[PDB]
Amino acid sequence: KIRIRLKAYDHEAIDASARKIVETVTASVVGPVPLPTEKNVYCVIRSPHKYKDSREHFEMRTHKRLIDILLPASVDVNIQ
Amino acid sequence: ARLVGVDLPRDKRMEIALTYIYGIGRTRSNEILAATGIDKNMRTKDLTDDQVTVLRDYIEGNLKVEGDLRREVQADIRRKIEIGCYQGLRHRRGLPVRGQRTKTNARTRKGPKRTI
Amino acid sequence: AKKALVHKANKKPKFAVRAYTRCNKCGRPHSVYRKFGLCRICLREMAHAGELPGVQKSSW
Amino acid sequence: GQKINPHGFRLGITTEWKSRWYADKQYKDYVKEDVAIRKLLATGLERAGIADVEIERTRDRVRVDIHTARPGIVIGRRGTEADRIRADLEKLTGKQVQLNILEVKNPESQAQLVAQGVAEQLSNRVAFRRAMRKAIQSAMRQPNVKGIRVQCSGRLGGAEMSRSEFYREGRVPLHTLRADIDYGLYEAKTTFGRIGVKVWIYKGDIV
Amino acid sequence: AQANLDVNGRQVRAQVEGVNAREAVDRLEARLRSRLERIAEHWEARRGGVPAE
Amino acid sequence: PIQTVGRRKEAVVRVRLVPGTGQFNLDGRTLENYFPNKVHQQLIKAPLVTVDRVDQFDIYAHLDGGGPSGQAGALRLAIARALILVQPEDRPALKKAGFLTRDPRAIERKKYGLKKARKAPQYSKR
Amino acid sequence: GRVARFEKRYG
Amino acid sequence: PRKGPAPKRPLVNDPVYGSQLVTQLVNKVLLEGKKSLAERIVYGALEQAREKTGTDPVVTLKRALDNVKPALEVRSRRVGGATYQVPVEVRPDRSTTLALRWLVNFSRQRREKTMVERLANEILDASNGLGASVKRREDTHKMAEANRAFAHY
Amino acid sequence: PRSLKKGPFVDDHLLKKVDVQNEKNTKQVIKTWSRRSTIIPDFIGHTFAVHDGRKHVPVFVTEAMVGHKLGEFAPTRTFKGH
RNA sequence: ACUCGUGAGAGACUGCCGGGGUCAACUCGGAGGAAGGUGGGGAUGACGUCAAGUCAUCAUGCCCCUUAUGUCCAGGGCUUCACACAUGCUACAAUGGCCGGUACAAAGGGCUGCGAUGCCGUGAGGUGGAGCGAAUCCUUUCAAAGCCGGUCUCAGUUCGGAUCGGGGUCUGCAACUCGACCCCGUGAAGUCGGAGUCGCUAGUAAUCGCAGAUCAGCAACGCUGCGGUGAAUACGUUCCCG
Repeated sequence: KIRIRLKAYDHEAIDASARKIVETVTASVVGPVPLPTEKNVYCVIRSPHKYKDSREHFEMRTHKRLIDILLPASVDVNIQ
Repeated sequence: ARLVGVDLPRDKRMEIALTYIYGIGRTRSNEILAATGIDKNMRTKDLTDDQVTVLRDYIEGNLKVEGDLRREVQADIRRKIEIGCYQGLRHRRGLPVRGQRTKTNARTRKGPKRTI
Repeated sequence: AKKALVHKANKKPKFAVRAYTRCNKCGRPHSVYRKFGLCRICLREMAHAGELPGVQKSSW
Repeated sequence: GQKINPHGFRLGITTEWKSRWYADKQYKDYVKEDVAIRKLLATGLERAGIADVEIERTRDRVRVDIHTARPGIVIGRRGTEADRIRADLEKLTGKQVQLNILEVKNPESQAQLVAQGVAEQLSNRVAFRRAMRKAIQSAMRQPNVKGIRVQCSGRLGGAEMSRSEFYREGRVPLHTLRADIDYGLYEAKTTFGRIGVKVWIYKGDIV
Repeated sequence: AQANLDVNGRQVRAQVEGVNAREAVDRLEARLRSRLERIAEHWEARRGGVPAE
Repeated sequence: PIQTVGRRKEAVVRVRLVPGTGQFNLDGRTLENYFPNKVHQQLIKAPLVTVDRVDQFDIYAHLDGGGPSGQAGALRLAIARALILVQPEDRPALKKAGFLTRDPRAIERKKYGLKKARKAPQYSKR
Repeated sequence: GRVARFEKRYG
Repeated sequence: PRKGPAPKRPLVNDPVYGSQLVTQLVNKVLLEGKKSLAERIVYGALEQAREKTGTDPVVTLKRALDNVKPALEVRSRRVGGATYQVPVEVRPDRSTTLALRWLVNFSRQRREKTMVERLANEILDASNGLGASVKRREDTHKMAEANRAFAHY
Repeated sequence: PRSLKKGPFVDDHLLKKVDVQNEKNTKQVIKTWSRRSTIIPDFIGHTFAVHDGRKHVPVFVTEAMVGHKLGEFAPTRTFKGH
């Protein structure tokens, strides 16, 4: 059995990828098993000069889906 | 008891009483007490004269304390001063010698605050 | 920053202790992010413009 | 600073990202070549109003989709402009890069294009008030456009004192998340300096 | 010219403009004097506002 | 069998109840080796006390997250849920006791510009 | 002697 | 509190004595959130008092509270643009809070080498009417009496 | 201080300078810019013109000052008092 | 099966009851419910004000330099100190110090990086490389406060750690000016701090630890997050500020 790992920055894209992946492989599938979302957080200062007390927060969220059996540029595929 | 010319405190645990020696802290006291064998939890008023002798000979053998250590430190500082190194003139004018900031702090080397 | 320093940043020397980040688009030496290679101001502006695929505002 | 950029406020709800690719080790160089492509396409084409630039990357292959109101100007009848953009896009270490030149359906409901036109008129000799009036009245004719605000700041009319002016028509609720606000900012180059133009346009709301 | 004083916890600040240092300092002194006069809060300055009759 | 869960500010307790004697098995440790505090034991046994049903149920528990206080609170909530599952009709006595309500008192998120969630940097007007 | 300290330190 | 009074926290009864007052006391002596240490201190003090006197902790604790509980206090009130020290009647909750706070604070300044021993000695003296908290209550009642003339507003 | 494994750090320039200086047993004034170079027992007789920031200060090495660096004996900042 | 992970959905809408209310807004109480009245916290900052800050993120009108105010390099400086102000950390100790045992988190990071077992050092650390692009491996299985036991006995102390002497490790071409850490010794002021002044209404203040960015190394006690234990008080707008 080979692992199909989908990582995507967009949620709906990852559901779409998992869904047509299972559709085309249906082979016995385990289903799009979700994996914990990975969050990267950064805090920056709004003003170019001074004004440190004013901060803005950004994040990048990575959704992970797992396919165990027996594409849009947003989502990757790792086959192992 | 009189140990190397130092009067030990009246009632102290042995290693911490030995800490009162100028050349001994706590780690030194603990390791020397382990080496010679006398108990560490036993008080100063329970010392036998043979115990005083064994600590005396051990300390005089493999340790340097009190006047010799003081004069060696003083000589080292003076020699560091007289060679003209950075730490030399740092010692001469009573300023911190390990790169500490002096804009605001360093009252320890400057002494008590003076006003002008 | 100055053009000369920006160009000098790209040279590979025999000694790597000197390499500075110097964010790519404007050469700002301070506050450079390794993941994007951009300074805080440029990172914020491009994130707001949506040019970074995944970065967005925070709320929690 | 008072109002944040509307596109970034609704980036995760209404609007979509202008670059679409995934990268973990190669995020930095992808960003580098992305901004290089953007600046190259901005400097190369200025006659036809460039509405938008998307970049998609899958391994070697890059798809750059560029929107303009005059596709014929930026494209070659024999492919001369296409050949030029292709050659200058290979040189950006884009490996195999292919371009999709596209045309906007309505070139007056686009905030960026409206700001483009307002700046172009304001640059040479046109009084600013005429520019905002014409832009606003032309925007209202479009069916889906339901609100518009146009604001310019700087040394308007070559004066010694900076000023800010703004004209609104309809509804522009910048605080409402579901309502989409097309936002366009552009700097007009006058002999007395730089004049900033911002345009917000409201065309219904999405849920 | 800007001046800030901490009169027993009360912050009194003033700011003036002038063509030179001397004029600015003099105007700042006058402004600070007026502010301190309005700040007094001692009895002589708070006796006409206390309810009477 | 019957199984329930209790949650208290990042502490999770999975509880299994049987009609055995009053023996507590918290991840293989008793009510003494685990939770060595009388107040925590009161907090645990309060639903049993108000329901009169002490020393007639053997409890097994899986604990994860939080500290002793949060774990004790989650365990009490889980015990209350197990009791209401076993016997419904005593819901008033438990509900008026408040043991059936989850406590949404979580750690408030830290904010930028402040040392803590609400503590502000010292400001000198001079 | 300092020189001896150099020799023992580095050699 | 500009828009009205705030709700009160219903603190729970104690496990080993079953009274509200001891829980209030442990909350008063609490420091840095070390509730276990505060409970240990209070329980040890109660046991020490029990061993010394031979009776139940709670009754002598209540006697000490009633001995150090105030009924009249003095507050600075501004009427007609002028401030006076007006004697004011104390609500029962405030009296209990003040008595417990005085007990804890004065026991913290004793010289009995340990918090448990200091607290036990202070509570015993307050029960017998010799504690410094009793003196503080006497002084505050005296100050309330001395300014009775300002009681009309 | 520098680790013992790496050995003392002496710059090559003044190194070859002092080997060519001591090969004929004559000690002329050697002018150098490398303050970071330590002092080797091969410098015992030589006198260095160590850079300061404005000029070069002459420093005559002795047996006592071995193991230090040249920059110790070229004070940079000049402070006389207020 | 129970958690958990992440998709969809339900669930709070004064929905219902009683009473005030112009039978109006709205308000008080009650039932139900996990949650009751914008549930808790965020993102979001109207017209404008202060010619607020930024020609040193960037761009830019005008003026100026142009064998230099451009550009390359070595060394030094930004770290200087008779003082003043501000923000923090550690303390002045027994609600504690030291030693031994022992139980519970969340979040985050990792490829020329995380780096384990083992071995060598007292200890920084050295050798070595298992496994990991990671719900898997490593950050130890993760913590400290906490609980149990022993000791110290109110002292400038077994408190406090500054300063200084000596000896080392790591990074870096290079730790003198000017890194951090480790070991031995040294053991200052400091006895809860005048006038005055600051923060905080509940998982809050207080206190304890963990992680990340920047980063070869660090001046980090700073900043941004995460959780552990967790209080007191609010009678009421007369006075102070907005």
